[PDB]
Amino acid sequence: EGAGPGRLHGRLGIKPDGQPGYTRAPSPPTDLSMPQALARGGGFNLYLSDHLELDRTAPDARHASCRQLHYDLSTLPKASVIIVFYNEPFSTLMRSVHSVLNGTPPQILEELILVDDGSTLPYIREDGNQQLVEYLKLLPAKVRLIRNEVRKGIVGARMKGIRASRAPIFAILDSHIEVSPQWLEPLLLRIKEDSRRVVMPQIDGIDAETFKHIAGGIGCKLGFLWKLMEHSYEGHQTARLPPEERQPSPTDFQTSPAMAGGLFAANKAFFFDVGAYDEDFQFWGTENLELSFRLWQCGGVLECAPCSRVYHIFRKGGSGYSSPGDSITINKMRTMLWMDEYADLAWRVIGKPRVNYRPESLEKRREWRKRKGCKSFRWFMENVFPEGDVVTLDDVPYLGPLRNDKIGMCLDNMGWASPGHAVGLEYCHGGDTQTFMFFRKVGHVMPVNDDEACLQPSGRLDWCRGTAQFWWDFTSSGQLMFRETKQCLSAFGRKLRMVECDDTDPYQIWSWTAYNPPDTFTFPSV
Ligand SMILES: O=c1ccn([C@@H]2O[C@H](COP(=O)(O)OP(=O)(O)O)[C@@H](O)[C@H]2O)c(=O)[nH]1
Ligand SMILES: [Mn+2]
Ligand SMILES: [Mn+2]
Repeated sequence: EGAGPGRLHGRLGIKPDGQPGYTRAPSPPTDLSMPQALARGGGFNLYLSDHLELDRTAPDARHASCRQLHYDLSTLPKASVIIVFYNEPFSTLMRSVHSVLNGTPPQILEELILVDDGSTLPYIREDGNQQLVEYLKLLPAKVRLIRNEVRKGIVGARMKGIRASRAPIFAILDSHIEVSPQWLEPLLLRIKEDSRRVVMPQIDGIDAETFKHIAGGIGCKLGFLWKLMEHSYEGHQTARLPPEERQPSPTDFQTSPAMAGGLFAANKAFFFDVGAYDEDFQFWGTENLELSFRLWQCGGVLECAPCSRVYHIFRKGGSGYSSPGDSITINKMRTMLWMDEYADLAWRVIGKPRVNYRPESLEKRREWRKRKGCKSFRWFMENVFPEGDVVTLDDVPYLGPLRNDKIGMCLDNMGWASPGHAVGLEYCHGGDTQTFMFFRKVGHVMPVNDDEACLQPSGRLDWCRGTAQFWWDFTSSGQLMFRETKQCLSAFGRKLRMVECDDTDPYQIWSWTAYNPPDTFTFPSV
């Protein structure tokens, strides 16, 4: 096999006749149209990917201080790397397998499980052309293939691989990645010291159009938006950390309230004891936040390892597969179980949806939660994510329409909660399009359906930032006063203009519904 640096599992993909079992493509056509190629490639430039080598060398994205560390590969526990895919192309999938095997010591790699989540591509189908399974015969025995007869989704595919894993630790990677050196050693050492740790590698990027390796700029810490999606700590949220954590060492392991992707390593025994995944989550979306919340509340710890780095092809100009439109909403309702009274806020932000969130199985998760002794979401916000803009629902004093009695009209986002457009004044009708909320920790006036969009003195919505350019004070007289200018907002003449503050001018007096949610969120009925 001839192993060594850069080929830790030997020379991969060689036939009996010493020639490669993968015929690689010529250089992409010179007249290629990137927008049309990105579409056909499910988000990546497939002409270029098929032309690149499966044994790609990648730059070492780690800080130089990560190379000064030593790992005794005989004391570390073995791990099972799990890659699940639905119609991932051959070149990107096999490049991932090659990267793992080339860059992972065999002492610490028990196996590499490939989970076909009901792929329909000919090169993967069991009734197909057999290209994949035939090429696997040219790879180490560690590489196994297991299939789901029907496509189950992220959670269904992940659980299949985890259940099939024989090692005490498993590591979940995507089917379109490349690793930096010594990516697994940091994870194993950290999980070895404490089995309750779920350790995430930090993600670098591979451009979808050019396939250049790109340094990841994402920090370690991740919060969440009330739209129920993870979000990196903003500058003003980092500023709220203890001084010793605002700028930690490149080598320090850092906790994170939330997980972004599904790239993490965990002790298999602990993973099942902490609830694994909720196997009634549908297809794609939000399982990372449900796991993040449950993990912390249930005794676990979520950490990121800046010295463990993996490259990831972020899609662009296309998508790799389909997903029902309601699967994302169901996954969000089920995640609200772990948010306790805060679910009322999240429920109003995503439009008060009424869907079949499998209530019968959700009550059983409610019982598992009480039987396990998991902690409240209040504890979560106060201890794991106290840097957020909303630690208690007291931090959202107002939620409802912003009405002006003089002209008899309320604020209206006019159809787009997405920022960049002007706000208007219209006859009040009570729909969510006229509902705004106030985050007092930052003075933000936002539409309830998008906590990333903030009112500005210009009368428009723009991307929220934790700065004085978006700070408002709602006075005891009902005025909307921009703090930087000390001017107040007026609805005079049906247009929105800033004017000298005067509590005697009725055109600048607003009413805003106080927000007094219940101590208990009761789910909507199906
Ligand atoms: O029904 C599905 C959807 C996705 N995946 C795989 O799960 C991983 C994560 O999906 P995706 O790449 O969409 O995640 P993201 O782009 O958000 O990181 C990928 O290897 C997908 O091919 C899968 O096995 N089954
Ligand atoms: Mn991915
Ligand atoms: Mn932000």
